Amino acid sequence: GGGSVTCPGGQSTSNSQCCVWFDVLDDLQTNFYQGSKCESPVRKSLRIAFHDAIGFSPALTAAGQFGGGGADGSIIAHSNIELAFPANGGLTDTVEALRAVGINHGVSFGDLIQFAAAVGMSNCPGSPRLEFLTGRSNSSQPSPPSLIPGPGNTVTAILDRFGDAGFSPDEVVDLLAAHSLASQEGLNSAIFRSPLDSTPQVFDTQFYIETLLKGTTQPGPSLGFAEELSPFPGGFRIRSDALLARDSRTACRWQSMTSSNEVMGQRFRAAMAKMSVLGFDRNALTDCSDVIPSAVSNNAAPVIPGGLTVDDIEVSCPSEPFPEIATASGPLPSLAPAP
Ligand code: HEM
Ligand SMILES: *[C@@H]1O[C@H](CO)[C@@H](O)[C@H](O)[C@H]1NC(C)=O
Ligand SMILES: *[C@@H]1O[C@H](CO)[C@@H](O)[C@H](O)[C@@H]1O
Ligand SMILES: *[C@H]1O[C@H](CO)[C@@H](O)[C@H](O)[C@@H]1O
Ligand SMILES: [Ca+2]
Ligand SMILES: [Ca+2]
Repeated sequence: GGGSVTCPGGQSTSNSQCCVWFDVLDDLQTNFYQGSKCESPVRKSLRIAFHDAIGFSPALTAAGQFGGGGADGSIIAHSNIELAFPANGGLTDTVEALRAVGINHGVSFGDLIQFAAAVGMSNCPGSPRLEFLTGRSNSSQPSPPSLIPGPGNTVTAILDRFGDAGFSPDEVVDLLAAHSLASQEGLNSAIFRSPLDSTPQVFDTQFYIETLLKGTTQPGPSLGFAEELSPFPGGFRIRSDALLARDSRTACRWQSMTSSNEVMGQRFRAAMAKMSVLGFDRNALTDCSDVIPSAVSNNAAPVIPGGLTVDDIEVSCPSEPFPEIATASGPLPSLAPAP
């Protein structure tokens, strides 16, 4: 009930509580995203959205311990503690930028983190319009350690961690679609911002396709932590991604994610919707999704690049034949570092 309202700025929204977010939106797009760009800040933001929310463990709670508050913005309010975690390196600068936006505009760290991620993705072509709820308390307790899955973890360990959090193997695969807009800076400092897929600025299925290709080249002088050979020069491949793409428990869902950008988009949206509210009752929050702008549509079709073919794909789903995917001519492409 209530009805649509008009904000002070003339914008139309579903609830009055959404109005303050239009100010944050202008701030982020203007400053943080340096003109609504899809570069490092967007990737850092998405990474932070995950690392804040994932600090939620029903298992710890069942053992009589604090299991973490989930998407409570603890990674910021307790950055001194959480940024010490193995998986939270290279986030400090982004955390400080977000801390200031939240403090000034007066929005909670929890809400802001999920907001920034949704807004950031709208700057990258092909991205779906993520759900955005507001109303998370700004208060939090530091996240317990060892709750973030690591690149060197076995699939069994990764599935267990996510399972505890509330995600099925299929959902973990869906969640990894975020690596379609990713690079690494801390695994191998020798090759700064080496992309995970051939399109670090396009939310597409390229990540799922290329991760299944045979690893043939080494991007840098030496291998970094949890690094595997990749298919293209300049490209990077995380061990956990390589394993998940080929493990019988996740192989078919991963393969199903290669030919359809639309299917990928909603799967990621649904999985993200659940992650963004870990540690909260979504019914206690307010839906402000209409604040999130739409992104440019991706008209490029999925493809096996560089002259490689299905024969270069290490098909891991025994029950389904690899989908029909276009191929290309020209040589093997050299991937430039993500912007
Ligand atoms: C299942 C396990 C997952 C593992 C082991 C994992 C691991 C990693 C690692 C080691 C990096 C490189 C960090 C660096 O050295 O700069 C990375 C990057 C990234 N990850 Fe994941 N990740 C996982 C899931 C996710 C999820 C669920 C999301 C968000 C919805 C996400 C979003 C990102 C983004 C956007 C980057 C790129 C950062 C950049 O370009 O700066 N990841 N991830
Ligand atoms: C949220 O908490 C931080 C300290 O953890 C504080 O600096 C900030 O002003 C708070 N934000 C709001 C909206 O009260
Ligand atoms: C991709 O394109 C190349 C060159 O046309 C073929 O060799 C391959 O079979 C696939 O069609
Ligand atoms: C091919 O060229 C790109 C830059 O255009 C590099 O990033 C890659 O490592 C390889 O030298
Ligand atoms: Ca948290
Ligand atoms: Ca991509």
